[PDB]
Amino acid sequence: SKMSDVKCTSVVLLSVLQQLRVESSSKLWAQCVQLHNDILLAKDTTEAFEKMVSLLSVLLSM
Amino acid sequence: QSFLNRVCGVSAARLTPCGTGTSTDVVYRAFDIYNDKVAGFAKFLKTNCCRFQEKDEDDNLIDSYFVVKRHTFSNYQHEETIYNLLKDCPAVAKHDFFKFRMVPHISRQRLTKYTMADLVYALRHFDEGNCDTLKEILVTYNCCDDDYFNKKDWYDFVENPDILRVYANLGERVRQALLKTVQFCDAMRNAGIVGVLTLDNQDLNGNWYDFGDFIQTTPGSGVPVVDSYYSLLMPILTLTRALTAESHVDTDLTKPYIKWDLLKYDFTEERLKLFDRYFKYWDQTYHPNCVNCLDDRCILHCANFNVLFSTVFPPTSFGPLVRKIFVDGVPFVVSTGYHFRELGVVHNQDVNLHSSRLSFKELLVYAADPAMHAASGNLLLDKRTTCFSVAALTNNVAFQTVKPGNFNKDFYDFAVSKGFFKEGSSVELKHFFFAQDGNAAISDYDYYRYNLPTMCDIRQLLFVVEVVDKYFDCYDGGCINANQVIVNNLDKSAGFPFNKWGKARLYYDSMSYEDQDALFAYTKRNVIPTITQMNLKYAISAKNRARTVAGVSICSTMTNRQFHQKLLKSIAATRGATVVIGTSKFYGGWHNMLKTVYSDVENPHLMGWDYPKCDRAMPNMLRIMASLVLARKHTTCCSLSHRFYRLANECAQVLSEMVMCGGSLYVKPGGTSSGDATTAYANSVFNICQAVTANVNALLSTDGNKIADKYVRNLQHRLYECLYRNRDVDTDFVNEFYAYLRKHFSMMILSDDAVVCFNSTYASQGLVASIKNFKSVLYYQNNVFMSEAKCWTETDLTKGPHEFCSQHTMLVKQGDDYVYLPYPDPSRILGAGCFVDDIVKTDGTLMIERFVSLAIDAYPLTKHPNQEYADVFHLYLQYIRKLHDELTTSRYWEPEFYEAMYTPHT
Amino acid sequence: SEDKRAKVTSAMQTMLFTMLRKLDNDALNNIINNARDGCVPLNIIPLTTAAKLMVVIPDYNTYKNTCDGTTFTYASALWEIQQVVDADSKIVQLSEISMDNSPNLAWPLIVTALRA
RNA sequence: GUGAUUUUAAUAGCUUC
RNA sequence: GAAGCUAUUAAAAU
Ligand SMILES: [Zn+2]
Ligand SMILES: [Zn+2]
Repeated sequence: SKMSDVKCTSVVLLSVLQQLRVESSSKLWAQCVQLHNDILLAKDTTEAFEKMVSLLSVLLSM
Repeated sequence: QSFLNRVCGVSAARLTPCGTGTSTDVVYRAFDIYNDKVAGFAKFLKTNCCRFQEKDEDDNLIDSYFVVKRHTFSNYQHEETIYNLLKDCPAVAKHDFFKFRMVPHISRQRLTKYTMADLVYALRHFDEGNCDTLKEILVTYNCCDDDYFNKKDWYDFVENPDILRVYANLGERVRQALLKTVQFCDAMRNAGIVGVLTLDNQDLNGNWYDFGDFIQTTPGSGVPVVDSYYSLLMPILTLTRALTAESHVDTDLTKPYIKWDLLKYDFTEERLKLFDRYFKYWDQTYHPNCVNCLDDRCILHCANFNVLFSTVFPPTSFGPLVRKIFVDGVPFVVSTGYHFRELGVVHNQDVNLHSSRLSFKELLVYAADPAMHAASGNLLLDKRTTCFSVAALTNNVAFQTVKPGNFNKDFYDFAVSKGFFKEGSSVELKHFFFAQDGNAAISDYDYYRYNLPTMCDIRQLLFVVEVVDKYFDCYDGGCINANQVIVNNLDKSAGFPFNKWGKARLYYDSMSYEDQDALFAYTKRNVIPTITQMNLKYAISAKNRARTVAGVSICSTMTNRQFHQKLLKSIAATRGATVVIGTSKFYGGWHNMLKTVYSDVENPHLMGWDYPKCDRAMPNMLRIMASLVLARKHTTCCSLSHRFYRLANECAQVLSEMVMCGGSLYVKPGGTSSGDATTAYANSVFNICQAVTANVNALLSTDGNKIADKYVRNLQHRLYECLYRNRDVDTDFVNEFYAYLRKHFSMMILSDDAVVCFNSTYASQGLVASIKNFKSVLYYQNNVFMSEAKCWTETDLTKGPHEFCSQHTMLVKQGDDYVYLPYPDPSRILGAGCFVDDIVKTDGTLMIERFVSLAIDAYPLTKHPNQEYADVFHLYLQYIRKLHDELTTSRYWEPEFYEAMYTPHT
Repeated sequence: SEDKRAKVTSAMQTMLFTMLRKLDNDALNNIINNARDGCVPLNIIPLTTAAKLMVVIPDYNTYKNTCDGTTFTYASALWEIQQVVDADSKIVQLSEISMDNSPNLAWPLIVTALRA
């Protein structure tokens, strides 16, 4: 319940960022992809929350 | 002390005893023997020699040794005569014949601790926990420091690619040994002495020491048999890169490289000189260009030498050999001949330098040929990869990204309402749509660096291919016409550069049956190189690997169909064989497959495995072997020239061809392409070959004196004889070995996947392969290290294969009988439901087929001991009801519809 | 299927004629006519005839090793750097390629050079 | 810009029985 | 209806 919500929210967030034309900025796209993959590969809620808020800060910045 | 100083003799050297006083030491070493009683290359004990460690002026132990041998007075008198005849050779060690207490003593002075037999056995029977001899050899000969072995996984070829350099540090020593054995063979020939040369009678300095079984004849008629020596030594040459010194001037490692001309491509005389310099006394005839060979066996034999000689020559001399023709006065650049790394030089026969005009067939050929595309492009230098960069077709580099997968919130929330995804659940989400960056395509293409030039033991491979061909004698093959070809989905890519104008339907509708037949007849007399395009695959997985696939061109696909369609359909149609391609898992087709492999083995245990990076690491020799095996069905429709030209086309199109990745051309080192017309069948042939080789090595590496069964001992003896002492094929023994394999090592094969039922007493005694006899074969013939992670074992038959085709197995009751049901991974099913590739497919009311199909594959779980596993199927049935109710057939949400899909009656 | 074919036939010929205009006929003729029988490997034609080179550099260490300075040498020839472009197809000046601005740069860089 | 092969399901049409 | 065939769409395996 804790992890599944984080991973689904990460998927939705990265899809939204892709729709917002982030691929144009390769340096942003690389970090977004790396954070998304690390969240999906994470195991405990502690690091998933941190990478999730890090990924959400990118959306908040635009 | 008296014995020690007598051994010292006139060769002044301080020697310390190596043993217990004046006695005979007992060592365990590898030997190669062919007595009428025992035959094979294995490890035995030596108690007939006394060792004498040698020291220097600093009085610390060095690698020199004084070995004295006590044997029949007859051996003494004889060997002494043979040594007197062969005194002058510099490749012969020093012997001092004497008698001490009056037992004769033959003294071998200045010898290393280990031999070439020890080295070859250590590298060809590698074990991760029994590598003491290899580690000691590497430390002794300054190949690596003693602390190199504290680095974990130092032996991998993937995780630790520096072990390649560590191994290659032995190339000069191996080359010196080769030159010394050539000298010894020439000396015997001059003296007039016949005898068999074996690895265990040669020192790591290249010095020969045993002479008991050399018969003396008249001078000038000396005959040295070296078949077993060279064949057992062959795999180590490429591994240690013995011939790496030939690229320098005067073959000196301290000199600069040779500046070969850029326009030179022939190298026939260089290959002949290399063969005469190294393999001078090899009996069989060698053809530098395989177009002059006489059979598929001869093609294999000569290509095995070519893969080794091709490392001397520069890498820019391989590929299409272009020319300059004039179409009605307009000059063009077309590829005429081709230079293979394994097949030499091939020249087309239908070459016309003045075409008044070109029709559809000629336009297709010239558009598929990459000469124009490479010639019109710009030079490319790409430091992102280690592959050869041929050119750049555009003025920009293209970067491909992979998007994330969509999310099905309706299904996810329904599953949450149904009590899944709860904390601590054994059923969790593991499969997702991983996203990649721009450089994922090139990063994954660079994984071809795992393809290393591998040379095979040709005498073993020639028997293995004959045994493997028995597995395919129950099929029907041949060439069909253009109107008998079946194409499943005509709306697919036609490859580069054809995908800029239409799909695969356009060309099939455009060119008629006559033109297709003309193109096929053209491909049997000329070579047509083609460009392959690498595309990214967008799928659900448990690992973030940007999987890439190869889109072969229509010019290759059409003519490969017209060549292999019949045999591939026959293989897919046959039921109850070793290859189970085409057998459905529905309506008891699972049970029927598992019963066929359980067969009637005596002490049954089950085992299985999968290949690490099968496509990237597959050696080109094995790829050509599989192609020849598949093409063996054309004994009546095609001649030798036609079959060779078809093989050349297949190699030049799907083995090492120019590859397009983002508007740039790179050459493929080798391996296999996932877009071939014969990928799965070639993989099956390769799998069977590796298994048969494992069995052969396991049988031959066993002490024949410990085998109690007279039949098995005789079988091992005749196996060794038919492998190394007979040059022709023995059909009776091929049949006998095939029957032995079928009786005690049964197999079920689907591409790179295999499940095996075997006798667990023969495996215990070493008469059939094991999961250890397969790491050894892979380590020396596929340049990979198989771990215990792709290897499973099951001593039980009730519990079936641990894993086959990604399904597990269960013994459930279907009525009155017990059947076996394949069940997949819940996580996989839930991930397929929750995450979708297309945004449109998130509407539940418009996509019922997806959930119907997913419920068919999730049905078996209903009968699993774990309750929370079985609740996955009922989730899909409750969601199907909702979709129909929101939309507005009760059959979909009734269990019996899916229950009918795993029932024997059709 | 008949006029559908007649469309792609003139498409292949147009491409097969556009690439001929791109051939360096002044230099290609020398290479072909210097062979033993007019037959040469394909992998050397771009190397010895191409008048333009594109280099893709992963990072600054490789840049410094390979394409240092305005003019470098490769394949037994002298090439003069003409333009540098990052992964975003943004014009990059030679001044800001250094240790300090490497993190700010968006690698890889695609260097375009002309033969001397 | 999206490969080769195998099995299965669904809708629709057609001809046989 | 029994069965066969053609077309489109979808899921799985390699
Ligand atoms: Zn030959
Ligand atoms: Zn044929």
